[PDB]
Amino acid sequence: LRIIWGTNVSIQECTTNFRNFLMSFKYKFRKILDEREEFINNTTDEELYYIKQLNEMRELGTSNLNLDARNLLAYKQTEDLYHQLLNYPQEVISIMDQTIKDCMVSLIVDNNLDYDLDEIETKFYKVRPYNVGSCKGMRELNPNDIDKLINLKGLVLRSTPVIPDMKVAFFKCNVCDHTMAVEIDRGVIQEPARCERIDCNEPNSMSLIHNRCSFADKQVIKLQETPDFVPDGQTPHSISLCVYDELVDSCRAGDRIEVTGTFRSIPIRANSRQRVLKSLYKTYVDVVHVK
Amino acid sequence: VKNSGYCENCRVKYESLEQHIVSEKHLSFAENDLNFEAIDSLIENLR
Amino acid sequence: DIPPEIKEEMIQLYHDLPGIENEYKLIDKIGEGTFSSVYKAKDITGKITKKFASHFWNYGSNYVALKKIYVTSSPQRIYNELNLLYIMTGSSRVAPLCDAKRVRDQVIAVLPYYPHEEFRTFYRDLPIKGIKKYIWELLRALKFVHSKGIIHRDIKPTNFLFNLELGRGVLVDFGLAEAQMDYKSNHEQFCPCIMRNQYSVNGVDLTKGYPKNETRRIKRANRAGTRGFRAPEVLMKCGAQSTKIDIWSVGVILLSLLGRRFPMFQSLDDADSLLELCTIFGWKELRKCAALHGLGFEASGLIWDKPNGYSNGLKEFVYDLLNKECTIGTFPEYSVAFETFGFLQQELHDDAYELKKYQEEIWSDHYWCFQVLEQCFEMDPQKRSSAEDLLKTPFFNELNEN
Amino acid sequence: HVYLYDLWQTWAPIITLEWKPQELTNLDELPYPILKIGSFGRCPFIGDRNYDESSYKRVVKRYSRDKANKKYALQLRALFQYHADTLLNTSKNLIFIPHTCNDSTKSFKKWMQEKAKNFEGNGLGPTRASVMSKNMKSLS
Ligand SMILES: Nc1ncnc2c1ncn2[C@@H]1O[C@H](COP(=O)(O)OP(=O)(O)OP(O)(O)=S)[C@@H](O)[C@H]1O
Ligand SMILES: [Mg+2]
Ligand SMILES: [Zn+2]
Ligand SMILES: [Zn+2]
Ligand SMILES: [Zn+2]
Repeated sequence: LRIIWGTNVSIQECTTNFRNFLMSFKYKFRKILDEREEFINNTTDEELYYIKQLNEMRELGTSNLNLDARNLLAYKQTEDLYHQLLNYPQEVISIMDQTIKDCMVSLIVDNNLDYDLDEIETKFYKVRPYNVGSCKGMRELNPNDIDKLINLKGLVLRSTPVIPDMKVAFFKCNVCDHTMAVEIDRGVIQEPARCERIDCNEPNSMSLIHNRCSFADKQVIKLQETPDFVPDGQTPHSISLCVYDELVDSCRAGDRIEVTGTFRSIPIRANSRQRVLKSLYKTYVDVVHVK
Repeated sequence: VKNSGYCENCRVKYESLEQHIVSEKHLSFAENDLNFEAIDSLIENLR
Repeated sequence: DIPPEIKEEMIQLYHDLPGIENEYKLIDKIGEGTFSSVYKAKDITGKITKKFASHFWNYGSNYVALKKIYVTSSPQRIYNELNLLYIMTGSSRVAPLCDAKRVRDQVIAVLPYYPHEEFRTFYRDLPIKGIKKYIWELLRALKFVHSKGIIHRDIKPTNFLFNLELGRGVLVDFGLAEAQMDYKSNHEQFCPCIMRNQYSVNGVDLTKGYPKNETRRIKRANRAGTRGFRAPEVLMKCGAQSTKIDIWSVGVILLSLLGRRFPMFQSLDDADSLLELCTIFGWKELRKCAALHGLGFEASGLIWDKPNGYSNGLKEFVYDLLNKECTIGTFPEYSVAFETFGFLQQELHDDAYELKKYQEEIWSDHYWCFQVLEQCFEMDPQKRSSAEDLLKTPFFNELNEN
Repeated sequence: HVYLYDLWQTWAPIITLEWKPQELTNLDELPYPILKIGSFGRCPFIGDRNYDESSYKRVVKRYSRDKANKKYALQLRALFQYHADTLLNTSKNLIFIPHTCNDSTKSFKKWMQEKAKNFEGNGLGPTRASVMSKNMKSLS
């Protein structure tokens, strides 16, 4: 039971379905799906595809699994998981990362391999779904497509320098030099209004130490749409993509790339002085995969 | 269809025994005699 | 006479195995299990009945038990069970492997049929001497298994099959039986618990609370076994496990008979079973047990009915398990539990002279029975007695007829 | 609370149970096993829940079950009375140790004292990783 509020996603069922897909998928499934059954060769299309990929990632030390979304359509149990991933990329991708970690731990333990489990457990594994449904361009997306996994295709024009995105805020006491380390939560950091030390309770003693905080890489990339379908009378469009923490500087200007990411919308403050947002939201893409 | 549980052979969880044993991976595992090798020593070691 | 739904199962076993139409005629299904369904069968042609005649119990006509191992079991686990059944043959208390047959994913283990009574039927009525015969046979089987040097993790009343009228039994299940490996490839190295090779401050305590988002892997130690018979060393994740734990599983059954309660421990979780062991013994005993395997125990704010409860001993425990029983009236008039109840009314203070010296017989028997019961129920793995020493204890002074 | 950890702090804590005070109410069901005794072979931790062994409706069951279960226990008694080894069974017939605690038979005779015409799944599981990500915990 216990599905997530606002989504069809259930953690237990989605985890079970994705694990079954990972343990029991062969590329002959997709070859059957694409009506290409006469290209099916028994040698490489009959091996578990993602088991081999997991083994290669374990041997190479990498952390990112490139999941072809259309593969989920080939498997029967994940026919719904495809729609769940497209509709709710955040929850489903988090569950997929957890499932990848469980799958690799199971591969090491169940087969009784020599590989150390300490560095596997402490490693953060990520999933990169790319081949999601390619249609609707970028301008045909409605507000109902916000926070959905979309696929754009275009040309890289420009890329801003590496922007530091604070993940942990490091405060320091102006009196007793005691420091707490606040964690960011949905883009908001709770600044302490009192030193947590029981010895001194000075109200505004705490000051943020900018250079001792924890930062992560963020980059904004200017992309020109080259959609498969172009409605009459429109001119080429430019969008802003956001790459995070490993995809920074992976795209250079002039590159023709197919990018899969979350279609997001953010309210833009009208002025830098007051806190007032504009009722017309600004749309962008959180990049999760670049091809 | 109350039979549900894990399968150490296929490493997949099933909701139904009569559909897991007829699934692709389980049939492929069963047809492969290399998996059932150490037991093959015993069948004729006793006989 | 056979219920209809089992006919499909047996015709499935006929169909799934093309070559079993002869050489085996299935009569019934003796017993089912989580990992297998065992089937009562007659032997069409007499290899394993004409052979293995020493192993068969000559109680009525002799039949054969074929263990149809469930399909979901891994090939290595099936091989493990079959191989360990193979290495230990020639013993009358092991139910050794007469035959085996593999077709595709189905494996049948053909072992001698041993007529047995389920524990839950005769546990309440067993006299103290019958409990003694039970424990003697169990300890003989465990002694052979431990001499062979493997841990039969799942020791439980169901996995020990005992015929009362012949009065002996056999240990049958081994699917979960782990094999011990050497201590080195006097409590300095066997149990600081160093195994997994992971044995090789300021501002943080890690004793008053646990981290909110933990970045450490939990210990991975074997937990195979059965609810309510897991030893303390297997309840707190401990590598370097030894045969000693099976000895603990001997006591619980010995505790089941004395008290007339079969489900001794509910054991819903490992923590739940560990807290169940806190109620009979005490928080301090469990913490001092944990301090041996390198682990720390901590519990507070809990309304335990007796702090350090049942300290007089497990004697007082069975006496309360019998008190509620002897006040409400749950025992029959032809009960055997009243002897134990009147003997604990001795141990706790709270012609016809076969009456008097059978009185002395059953009282000496009970007095030594609780001694073996507490040797089995010990927190320390090393200072716990082994099968040999447990069998040499003076409670079992009926081995002279050998 | 109950908290079992590794003093070396090398492994993750095995037991971390933390119950709020309102969860400690309703002593009929605790989140932890407080010792209970029970009767008729009950698991000590399990109580007589929705079971009143003092109810005659129950009593006419247990004594009567004991009447049909009488001589199986008599056979077993006579077979395991004198010698632990059963190879010397064949040989006044039955001896008993006297008692004074009331019984199922004594209870039923009491209920005729008091009521009758007078006043008063599969077994295996997948191998899951131990470390839970922050996002997965937030989704809970
Ligand atoms: N030789 C035998 N003769 C008679 N019954 C047997 C024999 N071997 C096993 N059984 C029965 O088999 C049933 C359970 O199968 P087991 O051999 O214990 O293996 P299992 O299926 O792994 O059981 P669990 O799950 O560990 S209790 C019990 O009820 C036993 O009585
Ligand atoms: Mg078993
Ligand atoms: Zn301060
Ligand atoms: Zn399978
Ligand atoms: Zn230990």
